[PDB]
Amino acid sequence: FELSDVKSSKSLAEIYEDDYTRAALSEELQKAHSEISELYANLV
Amino acid sequence: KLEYDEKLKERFRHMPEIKRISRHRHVPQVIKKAQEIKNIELSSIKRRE
Amino acid sequence: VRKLKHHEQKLLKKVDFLEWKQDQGHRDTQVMRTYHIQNREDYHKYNRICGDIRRLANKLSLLPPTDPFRRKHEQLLLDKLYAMGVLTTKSKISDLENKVTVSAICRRRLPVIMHRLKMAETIQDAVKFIEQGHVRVGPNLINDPAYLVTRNMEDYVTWVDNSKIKKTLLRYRNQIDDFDFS
Amino acid sequence: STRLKIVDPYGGSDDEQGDNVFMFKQQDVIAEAFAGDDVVAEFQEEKKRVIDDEDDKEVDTTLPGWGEWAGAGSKPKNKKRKFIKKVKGVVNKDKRRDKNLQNVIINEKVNKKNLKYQSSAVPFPFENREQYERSLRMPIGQEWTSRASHQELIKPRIMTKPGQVIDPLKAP
Amino acid sequence: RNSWTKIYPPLVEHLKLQVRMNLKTKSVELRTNPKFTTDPGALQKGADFIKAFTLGFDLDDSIALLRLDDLYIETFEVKDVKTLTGDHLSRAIGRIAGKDGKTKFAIENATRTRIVLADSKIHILGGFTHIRMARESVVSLILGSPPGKVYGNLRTVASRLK
Amino acid sequence: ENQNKFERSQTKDKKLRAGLKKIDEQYKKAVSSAAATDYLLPESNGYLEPENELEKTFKVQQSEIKSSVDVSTANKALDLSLKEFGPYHIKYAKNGTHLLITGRKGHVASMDWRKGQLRAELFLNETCHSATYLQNEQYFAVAQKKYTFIYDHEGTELHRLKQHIEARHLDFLPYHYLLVTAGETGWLKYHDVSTGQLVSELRTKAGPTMAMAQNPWNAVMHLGHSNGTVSLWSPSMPEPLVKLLSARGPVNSIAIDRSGYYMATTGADRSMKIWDIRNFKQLHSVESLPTPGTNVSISDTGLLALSRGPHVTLWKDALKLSGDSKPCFGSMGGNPHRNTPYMSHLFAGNKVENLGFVPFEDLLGVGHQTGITNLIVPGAGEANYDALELNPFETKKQRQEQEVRTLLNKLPADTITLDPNSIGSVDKRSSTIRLNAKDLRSFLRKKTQNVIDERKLRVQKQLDKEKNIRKRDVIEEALSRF
Amino acid sequence: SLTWSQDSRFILTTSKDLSAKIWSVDSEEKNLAATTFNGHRDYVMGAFFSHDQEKIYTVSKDGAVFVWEFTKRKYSWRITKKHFFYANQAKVKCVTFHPATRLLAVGFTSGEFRLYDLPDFTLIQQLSM
Repeated sequence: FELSDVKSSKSLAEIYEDDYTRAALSEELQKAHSEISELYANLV
Repeated sequence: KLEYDEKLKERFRHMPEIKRISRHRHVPQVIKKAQEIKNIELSSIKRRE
Repeated sequence: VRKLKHHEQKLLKKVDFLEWKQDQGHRDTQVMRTYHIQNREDYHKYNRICGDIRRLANKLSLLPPTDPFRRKHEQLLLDKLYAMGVLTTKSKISDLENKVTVSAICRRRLPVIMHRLKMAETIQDAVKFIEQGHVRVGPNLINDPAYLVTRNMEDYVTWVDNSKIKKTLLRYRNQIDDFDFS
Repeated sequence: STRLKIVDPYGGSDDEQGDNVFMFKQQDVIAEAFAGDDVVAEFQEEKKRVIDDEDDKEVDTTLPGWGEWAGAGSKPKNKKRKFIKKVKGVVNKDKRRDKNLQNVIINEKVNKKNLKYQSSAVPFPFENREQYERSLRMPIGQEWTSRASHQELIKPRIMTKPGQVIDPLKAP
Repeated sequence: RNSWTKIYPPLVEHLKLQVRMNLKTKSVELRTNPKFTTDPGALQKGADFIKAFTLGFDLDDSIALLRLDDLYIETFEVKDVKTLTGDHLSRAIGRIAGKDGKTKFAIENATRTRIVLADSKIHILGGFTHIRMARESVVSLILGSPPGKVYGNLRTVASRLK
Repeated sequence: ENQNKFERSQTKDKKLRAGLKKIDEQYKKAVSSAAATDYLLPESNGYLEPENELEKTFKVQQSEIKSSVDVSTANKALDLSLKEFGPYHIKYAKNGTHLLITGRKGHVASMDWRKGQLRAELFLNETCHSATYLQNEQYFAVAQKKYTFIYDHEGTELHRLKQHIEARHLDFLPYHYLLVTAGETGWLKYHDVSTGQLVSELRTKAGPTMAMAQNPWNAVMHLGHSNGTVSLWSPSMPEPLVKLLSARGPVNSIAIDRSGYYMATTGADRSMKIWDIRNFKQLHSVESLPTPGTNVSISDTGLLALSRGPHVTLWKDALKLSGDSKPCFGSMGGNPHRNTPYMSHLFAGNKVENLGFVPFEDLLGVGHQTGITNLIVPGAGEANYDALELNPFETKKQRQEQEVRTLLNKLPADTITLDPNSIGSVDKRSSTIRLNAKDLRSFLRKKTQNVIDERKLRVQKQLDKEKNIRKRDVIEEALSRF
Repeated sequence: SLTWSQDSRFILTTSKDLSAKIWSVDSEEKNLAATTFNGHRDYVMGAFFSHDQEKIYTVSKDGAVFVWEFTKRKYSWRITKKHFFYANQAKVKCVTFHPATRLLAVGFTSGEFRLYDLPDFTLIQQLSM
């Protein structure tokens, strides 16, 4: 766990709304894989 | 040239950036600090007045 | 303009016409003027290589060091950079930040590989030879003097058959076996 | 006009050289324009939007539930005049220069960067802006005034002799 | 007064009741209208909404109490445990707030709840067992523990949360 | 007699009354002794007069005017006809010495023209839209395919521009050393050519810029869109400084007098407008011209020139405030109260691409499909240049001297308003009667700072409350005072 | 681009200059319509007749569709209806308009194409390549 030190920009209703809507490993890491793939292809 | 640009400085001495270039010196630190505290004393006594 | 005096340089110590802060300070034209690259805007390519490999190097290193995607793209990047031959020893992993520079990425060029192979006196006529089109690498002739001979092609960058320089080399050695054309 | 004249080997079957050029030039088929967007309407709309972004923008941000049982019916007796404050807009409506002119939209938002080139208050000798503008209304460099008038407009008020003693005056 | 424009439409047009801001005794009174207001607990939910807002949580937090009605609001004091003379009380509230609110925001993002704290009385709103988790972490921290240890304890409680 | 050209548009204190009398007397004396210089002006301007009634001024062509003109001007009347690159385009330098021509195929030539000194020719293989000099012969910019280039005086490519994503309208603000670009994307950007810095990137938000001119008098840039809007801009505000509704549809050309007062503007709906600028009044319209005139330019004397593709039409003195100098096209009904074309030339089958008046000689250069042609026009050049700024007889020494002086007197980029006489005033806080004051533990530190702040707030509130306090039936009369 | 009329009498020439011009094929009837529809913001990249050749659509770069019609205020060629494509940053890259079934196919510059039943301007089908 990371224990996010910032306040938020949400509410408890938005927290429980994301918990209601969530109900494919990590999307930021998927975006990182995609951008490093594009940059490696440009380099080659 | 010297009298012409001196007359230009005299005519434009109220513009703010050439005022803040023509004004400042390297006043020694003793005189600067003591004039600063004299200025805050005079502002305080004007407030009480 | 006119090698301004003291009282004019102090008023304008900022203006300069022939170089601005978009060419990274005469670097492109300086290294092109010393290293014979004929097509323009190629130190953009050289320094973009030497900055881009470190860019995606840190972009690959800040990834969490457990996933096999990291090992895959690390090994592909290192072996791709080794197979063209700017890295001599492939075992270097994270210290590609400091060594692969202009002086190494231009060391794969066919003029300096020619001069280190002692096929020419200097670069000044090595570019003349490989622009006249006397020098093949592998089976096919190569004419552009910005070619990077790779690792697996440095062994076979030799003169063509039926050329004046190959003829005069074999004449001076006096071994001109004239059955196979020269 | 359009189409006018090419006589190639492959082009211009008719339309040969008319060196007489009299009583045979009465076609005059003038092309006409179109009603593209009626841009007078677009210009009046942009002028109206800028005028609406003007005129001190006065806001009726009344007390929305204070005292008088707001919400869900119960329209009470009092008319809501509680907060009719006006923000200080840029120009009033009758002090712009677009009310007189036609099809001209100027916009007079003041420049934070050209704050820097005017004095904040008036100077000490010239007591108001009319005397200060009438003071600096005329330039003195040689690109805008003559040689004799320029050498009169520059000289110091105390023109001193260069290298000898200045005695106190003793005239009467 | 600065949040009154966002308070009353979830008290009038979303939720069906009507409001008055009484300047007589400086209070807020809420009626329910018999003609068209549904939801016979909406009066109590809107009352607890403005109660949380005037108690000290922010208005989006109070809207989060208004919607999703199963979030309650516990309150306790510093003075009940260890009796906390005033210097130690300053140590206590500074220790709970951390530096730039960072320990309080850590408890906030960890235990899926939101707290506010006055000079001697703190309030936690959320779901009930998350209230209990935040309350035991707060009372351990106000007994006085290393913040690294309470960070590790909140890592374990966040693992219970997942 | 001439003081309108040289004009520059009750008190208590006695010394200030005398000082005001001294300064406006010095104003009057300096204006009169500046107006008495055109007696010493070196030569007089040129003219072709009708001197009859049948001898109209526009039944005169290049053959007879080149016959009865000087040999030096007749040999200035060049024709650098080139055919293997496309429809050419003109820009003379700021002084009338060097010429810069541009073909739409790839050709850019910067060259002397009164001397046969071609000093920078360069072919390319991309469509070069327009080009203009920067300050000298030395640096000249070309608005190429998708990057603007600037070039040294022999032809070495000095700089590609990383910005200016494309460009088709590009010129120079001379005293500020500014290069102004407007492209087919909705942009207008300023790049200083001394420091190299970009200055501003003004998003136009009005479609592609169809035409552009420069005001010389206050260095505002005059865009003209496809809305019929003529907007005027400067890098102070990101919004357009003013807008105008000149024509309907798009406006293909716009041209400013060198005194900044008059604007000619020709649209695509067969329409021309004449505008005042300093009052923004539409002076007079011109309809009924047969084809939409693609390029208009304006002389240094008020002698404007429409360019309708095959035709070029020059009107003399069509910028007055009257209804008589409206530029018409034919004298009908025996009406000497019109304004016919002062002269006109009709090229063969090639559409004229752009105009440009030569600065300090009597000739109008026009560029078209097959190349260049200059037209001898007697009144359309300012005769008497002023040698402290522009000089058609430069040397290397004085060229470098003017370079270093203008680089020392580079006006900063903020100083271009709608009216450049407005940098001496007070800043809209005038007070004509000026009130000159004569006639009116870190928690604990933060907590004490909040205490002192709250006390300052309460003292401020009490002083304002005291200021407001200082500046402001029978039975109840008996039942008062309780 | 060019488009032909159904009969061989009129062509619509759409250009990078913002005019879309209608040009007649023979000079004997040139006085019918040599007009120049302006109005689009940036480049007009198509111009098509309808089936009954009384309506002329013109489609722009930014995504405007203009319906020119010969109605009143002699009286000539006003713009009776304007449609918008509302792609975010995908300008119009190619167009065609089959008139016999009123089908307008528009492919944008981001691999997308939409296609419309034009006189009501309903989106029949939208996808991306």
